[PDB]
Amino acid sequence: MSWTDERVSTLKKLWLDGLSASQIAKQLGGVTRNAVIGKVHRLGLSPGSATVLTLGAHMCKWPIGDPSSEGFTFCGRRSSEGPYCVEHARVAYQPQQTKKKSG
Amino acid sequence: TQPVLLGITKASLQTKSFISAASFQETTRVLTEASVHGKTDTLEGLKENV
Amino acid sequence: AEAMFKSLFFDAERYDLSSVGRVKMNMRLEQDVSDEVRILRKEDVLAVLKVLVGLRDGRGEIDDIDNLGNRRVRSVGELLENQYRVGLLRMERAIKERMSSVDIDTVMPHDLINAKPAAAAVREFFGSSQLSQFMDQTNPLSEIT
Amino acid sequence: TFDQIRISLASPEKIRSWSFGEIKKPETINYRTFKPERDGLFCARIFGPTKDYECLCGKYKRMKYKGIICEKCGVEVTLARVRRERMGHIELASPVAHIWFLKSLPSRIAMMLDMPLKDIERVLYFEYYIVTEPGLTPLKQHQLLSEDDYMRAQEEYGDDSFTAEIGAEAIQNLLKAIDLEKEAERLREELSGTVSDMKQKKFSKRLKILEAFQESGNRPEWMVLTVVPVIPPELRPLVPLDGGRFATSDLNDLYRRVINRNNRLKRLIELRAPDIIIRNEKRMLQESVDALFDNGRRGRVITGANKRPLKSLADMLKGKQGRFRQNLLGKRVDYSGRSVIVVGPELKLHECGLPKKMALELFKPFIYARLDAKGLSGTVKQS
Amino acid sequence: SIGPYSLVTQQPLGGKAQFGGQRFGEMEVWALEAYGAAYTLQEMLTVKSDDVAGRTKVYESIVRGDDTFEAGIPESFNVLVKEMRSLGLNVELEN
Amino acid sequence: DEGVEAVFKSVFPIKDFNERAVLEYVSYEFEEPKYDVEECIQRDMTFAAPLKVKLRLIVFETEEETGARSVKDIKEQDVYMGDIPLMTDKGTFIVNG
Amino acid sequence: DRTDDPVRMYLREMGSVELLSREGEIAIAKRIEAGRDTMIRGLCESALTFEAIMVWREELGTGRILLREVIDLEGTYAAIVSAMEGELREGVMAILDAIASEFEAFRKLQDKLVGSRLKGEDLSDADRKAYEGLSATIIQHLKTLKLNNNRIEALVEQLYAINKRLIGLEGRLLRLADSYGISRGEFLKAYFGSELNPTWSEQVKAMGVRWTKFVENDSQSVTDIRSEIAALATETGVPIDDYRRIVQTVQKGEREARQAKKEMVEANLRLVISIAKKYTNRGLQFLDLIQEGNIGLMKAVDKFEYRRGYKFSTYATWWIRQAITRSIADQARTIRIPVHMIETINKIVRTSRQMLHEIGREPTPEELAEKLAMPLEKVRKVLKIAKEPISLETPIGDEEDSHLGDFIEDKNAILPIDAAIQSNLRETTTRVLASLTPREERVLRMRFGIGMNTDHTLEEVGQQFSVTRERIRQIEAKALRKLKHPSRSRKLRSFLD
Ligand SMILES: [Zn+2]
Ligand SMILES: [Zn+2]
Repeated sequence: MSWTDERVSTLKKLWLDGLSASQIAKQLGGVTRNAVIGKVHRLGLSPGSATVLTLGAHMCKWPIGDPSSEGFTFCGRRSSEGPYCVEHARVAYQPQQTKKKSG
Repeated sequence: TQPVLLGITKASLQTKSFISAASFQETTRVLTEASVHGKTDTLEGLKENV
Repeated sequence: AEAMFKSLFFDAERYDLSSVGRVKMNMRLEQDVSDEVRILRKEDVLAVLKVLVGLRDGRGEIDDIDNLGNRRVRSVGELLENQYRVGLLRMERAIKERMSSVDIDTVMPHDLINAKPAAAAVREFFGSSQLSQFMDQTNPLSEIT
Repeated sequence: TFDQIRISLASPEKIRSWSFGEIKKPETINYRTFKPERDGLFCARIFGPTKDYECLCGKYKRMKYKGIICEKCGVEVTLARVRRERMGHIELASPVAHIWFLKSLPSRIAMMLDMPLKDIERVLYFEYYIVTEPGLTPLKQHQLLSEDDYMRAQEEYGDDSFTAEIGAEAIQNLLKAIDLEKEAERLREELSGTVSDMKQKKFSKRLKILEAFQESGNRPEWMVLTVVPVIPPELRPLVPLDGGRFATSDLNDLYRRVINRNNRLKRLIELRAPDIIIRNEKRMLQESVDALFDNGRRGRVITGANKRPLKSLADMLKGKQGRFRQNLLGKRVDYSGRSVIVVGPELKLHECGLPKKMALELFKPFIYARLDAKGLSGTVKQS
Repeated sequence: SIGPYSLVTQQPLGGKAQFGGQRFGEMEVWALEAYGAAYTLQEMLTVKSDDVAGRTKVYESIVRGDDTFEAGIPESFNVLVKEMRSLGLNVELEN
Repeated sequence: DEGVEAVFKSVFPIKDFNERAVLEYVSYEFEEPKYDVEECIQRDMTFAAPLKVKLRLIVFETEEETGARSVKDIKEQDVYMGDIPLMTDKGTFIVNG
Repeated sequence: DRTDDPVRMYLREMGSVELLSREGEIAIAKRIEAGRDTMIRGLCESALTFEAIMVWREELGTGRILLREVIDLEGTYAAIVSAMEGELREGVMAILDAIASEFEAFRKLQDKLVGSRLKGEDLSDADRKAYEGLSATIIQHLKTLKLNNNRIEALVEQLYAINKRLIGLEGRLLRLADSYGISRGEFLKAYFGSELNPTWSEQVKAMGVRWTKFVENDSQSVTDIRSEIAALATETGVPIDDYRRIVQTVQKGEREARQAKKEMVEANLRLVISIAKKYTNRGLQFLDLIQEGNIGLMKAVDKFEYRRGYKFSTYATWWIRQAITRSIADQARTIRIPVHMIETINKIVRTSRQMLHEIGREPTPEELAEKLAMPLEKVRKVLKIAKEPISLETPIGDEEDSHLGDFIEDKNAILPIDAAIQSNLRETTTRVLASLTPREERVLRMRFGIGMNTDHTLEEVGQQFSVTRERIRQIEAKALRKLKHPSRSRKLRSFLD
C-alpha cells in the first residue's frame, strides 16, 4: 500500500460519495480495513359485507379469512362503542373476567 | 385609621426587607410571596449588612 | 376488598402478635385463649368494645402507659431474630421468584439459593444501628455498666 | 459595588441568556479516565476547563494565552474559578408547573381567575379535561368534564368551536389568555359598594396579586416554567475521597433523573406512542421537576441505596445549609483557639493568661513581620 | 492560624481533627452588634473565612508590616445567589 | 420460640403453585470459628461462626395429582449461610477490630 | 378520592380500561396485515412512486443497493449468507428485465397527460386505451416485487410531504375564502371538479352572484395559487386524477394499522408489570421501569407473525426483559458503564461466588484469569471500579447533624501562606537582578518569563537580538555563573530549601 497525495484524495472521495467502508480498502488495494478507518478518523470528515376500504365509524372490525388471500372482508354491522361486534366481543376478550389484586 | 397590634413572630412576616424575613421565618413562604411582588431590598437593616 | 380486610387483621404473616401480647390481653380481658392464636380474634373486638362502653359510663380504671408493667425490654436476641426473619423473608421471595425460570426437573439444591440474600441484613445490624453503639472500654466499671 | 437587591420571576429568555450550553446526556464522568463529558452534568465545554490555564487533550496547556479555544477539544483556557460562575439550562419537551407557586400555603395559581386548588390538581395529574373557548354549543367554559364520556360522547357537537386541553398546557393557556387590566378594573368596581361579608376576603387578595403582577412587570405565564437551569459544577462537587471511592452530592441524582425522564419523553413523542403511555411520561416528568425543587410537598423521593431522604434545593436552604446559621450568619473563623480555663489571683483585671503554645500559633504572621523588621531573618520562607 | 478550607463553602473546616476553627455562632454576632464594634465584626466574617480573593491580601499586609484589609463580597452570598438563580426566582443585582 | 430455628419453622417451605415444588427444613449446625478473638482483634476480622442449614428439595406434590414424586429419596443437600457474630464470655460482640 | 401517587393513577387507568383477549391477538394481527396490504396497494401508483424509485433501479448492475438493499431477501427466499442470496441476484435481474418494458411505457405519456391536465382540454380515450393496459401491466409487475420496509417507508414519507404541501395550499385557500363566509366542502368539491379548467375561478363568478364583491381579490389570489400548484404538479408530480382518494386511502390504512397496534399494546399493558416487579431496588424507580417495559413491548409488537410461538406473551417477554435490563445498566449506575463491562463484571462475580462456594475459602484473582481465560492485567483492572459513590449528605454522626460534607478538605485551594511566599520570591528576584549588566538581564528576562506572560525560545530571542543562535547560550551561562556566587545569591538560596 501507499499513502501518497493521490491515496488520500481517492479515499476522501470514496468516503464522501458513499460506499461500504469494508470494501474501501479492497478497492484501493494494499491498504487494510484498519488503515482506512484510522485515516478517515485521523484526517476527520467521518364472509362479511364490507371490504377494508369502505369501513366507516361505528362498524364491526373483526377480520374474517386471510388478508393475503383473495376474499378478505369484515362484518360491518351496528357495532358502536366498540371495535369488534357483540357477536365477537365475547369470543375475543377474556370470557368470565375474574381478576383482582391489592391497591 | 387606628393602628393594629401584632405579635413579635408576625412582626417580621410582613417586613419590608425580604432578606431579614427569610433568615428566621420559612424561606418558602417568604421567597414566593416576595417573588411575585418583586420587592427590592435596600440593605438598611443590620441583618442585610451582615 | 374482601382479601384486603382479611389480610389487614386476620392474616398470620401480615398481622403478627407475640405470645406476650396475647397473655397481656388475656390478663386485661379474660379470654381463655393464649399461645395458640396469633391473629386478632373476631370475639376480641366485641369484648374490647364492651369494655370501652363500660368504662365510658364509669366503674373502670384506665391503664397508664408509663407503668413499668406495660413496658418490655428487647435485648439483642429479639432484635437480631427480627432482622434475620426479615432477611429470610427477602431470601424466600427471591428464591420463589427465581425458581420459576430454572427447570425444577433434573435439578439439585445449593444452586437456587442466593449466596448473600440475608447476610447483608445481619451485617448492617451490627455496623449501622442506633442500638448497637461503640463500647465504652475505659475501666472495669464502665465495662459492666 | 451593588445596592437595591431585587428579586422577581425569571423568564425563559433570561434563563437561556444565563445558560451557556444545553445538557443532553446524563453522563457525569468516564469510568476509565476521570474527565468531563461532552454533554454531561460535568462538562468542560459548558462550565469552563477543569485545570487552571490548561485546556483538555493536551494542546494548549502552556498557560500563556487565555483567549484561545481548542478546536479539536472545544473548551477555552480559563481559571478554575469560572467553573463555579457558569450555569446550564435543560430543555423540556412539555411545560411543567412550579411547585412553589402550587403547593404553597396560599395557592398563587388558584388566586388567579377564581380557580379552586382542588380543580387545578386534577388537570395537572391528567385526570380530567378542561374546556376553553366555548361556542353556541353546550359545555360552557370552565366546565371541567370529569369522565371521559363527556370528552368523547358529549363531544358530539362538531369538531370546531370546542377546544379542550389537559395537563400543564391547559394551565399555561389559561394564564396566557387571562388579562390584568380588565380584571383589575372589574374587581375595583365590585369592591366599592358591596356588603363585604365573605366576597371581600378573596377579592382583596385577588386585587392585591393582580396589582402586584401589573406594576412588577412579570407576566402571569412565567409560573409554568419551560426550561430549568442547572447549578454550576462546583456546589455539587464530585471530589474523590481517599481510597478511590468517589463521593458526590445528592443534587446530581435529581438532575440525572430529570434528564433521563426528559429524554424518555422526547423518544416517546418521536415514536408516536399511545396517549396512555405519553400521558404517564408527562406526569412522571412533571413530578420529577416539582420534586427537584422542594421534594417535600409531593411524595418523598428516597434513593435505593441510602435510607435517608434526598435534600433538594429548598430543603438545603431552610435549616441545614441555608443562611440561618450555617453559612451566612454563623460561620467558622480562623486565627482562633480553644482551651480550658483556670483561676489566677495574681493577674490584673484587664490581663489574662495565655499559653505559649496557643500564642505561638495565633500570632504567626505577626512573628514573621517582627522577624522581617527586626532583621534577624531574611526570606519569608526561611523565617 | 491557617488550615484547610471547606470544599463548596470555601470556609475553614471544623473540629480539632484537622486544624479546626472556632465557629463564630449566631449568638456571638449579636454580642458585637450590641457593642459599637462595626469593623471587628465586618472583617471577622468576610476577610477571615468568607472572602477567598481578599483572604491572602490581609496575610500579605500582615507579613509586610502594614495593617489594612479590603473586603469586596463573601463567597457564601455568591453561593446563595447562585442557588436562588437555579430556581424560578430571578435574583439580579442593581447599581 | 426464639432463634433462627424459630423463623425457619415459621416459614420453612418455599413452595410455588406453578411447578409445585417445596423446600423442607430439617436442622442446622454451627461450625467452629475460623479465627480466634486474639487474632480477630489484631487482624481486624469479624468474629463469627459459619451457619449451615440442611434443606431438602424433594416435593410431595407431583403432576397429574399423583402421590409420591419421581425421586423417592429426598435430596438432603447442605447450603452455606452467612455467619453470625458469636458472643464472647464478657458479651462484647466483636464484629470488627 | 385524592391519591398522590403517579404509579397508582397509572395502574388505575390501565385497569379501568384494559382487558384480556386470547383470540383477540389473532384478530389484531390480521387487522395489521390488512392495513399493511392496503397501504402497499395504495402506495403503488404511477408517475409518483414508480418513476421516483425507478431512478434507483436504473443504478442496478453494480450490486451496491439494487440487490439486498431495496428488496428484502428473507421474503423473496420464502416465496421460492455468502453462499445464500445467489439466485436472488438473477431473480432481481429478471424482474428488472421484465419491468424495463413497463418503465418504457407511460414514460413518454406522463408528460403529455400532465400537459393536457394543465391546459384543461378534455382528454379522450385515444391514449387511455393504451394507458389502461400499461397501468395494469405495471401494477401486476409491482405487486410481485415485495419490497422491504425501508423503501416503502421512504416512499410514504415523500407522499406525506407532498400531501402536507397540498394541505398547506388548501389551508391557505380556506383562510383566504372564509373571510367572505364560504365553506370548505362546496369550495373543495368545486376546486376538485374544475381543477383542469384554467378559468374555473372566473367561470364560477356567474353562479356565485353574491361573490362579486370579493371576486377581484378571489381571482387575484386563486389564479397565482393555481399557477403555483400546477407548476409543482408538472415539475416532478403526477396529475391529480382524483389524487385526493389515492392520498387518503394510504392515510386510512396507516390510521387503521396504528389503531390496531395501539389496541394490541394496550391489551397487553399489564403483562409488563409482572416482569418489572422482579427488577426492583437496582437504581431505578418503579414507574421508570414500567415505562421502559412499555417501550420494549411497543417495540416488540411491530414484529409478530404466526411462528412457532403462537402466544404474544412468549415473544414479548424477551423484548420486555431486554428493555428493562438494557436500561437499568445505563441510568441506575450513576456513571457511564458499557454493557460489555457490566456483563463481564457479572460473570466474574458469578464465577468468583461459585469458586468460593465449591472450591475453598475465597477465590484469588490469580486463578480467576486462568479460569476465565483472560489476562491478569485485565482481570486485575476489572476490580476496583468505585461503583455507587457515597452521598455527601450521609450523616457521619449517629444523630442528624455532622454530615459528611464537613469532614472534607479542598485540595485545589491554595493557602495564603503559600501565596505570601510567592510575592517574597517575586520581589527578591528583582533585587538580585540588579548587579548584572543590562544585556544579560534583558536576555535572561526574555528567555525566562519573569516579567513577561509569554515565554520566548532561544531562536525567538535570537531573531530580536544581534546574536542569532550561538552566543545566547553563552550569555545565559555567564549570567547563571554570575548568580551562582554565594554573596549575590545568599538570600535566594533559602527558597529552594
Ligand atoms: Zn364481527
Ligand atoms: Zn484541548
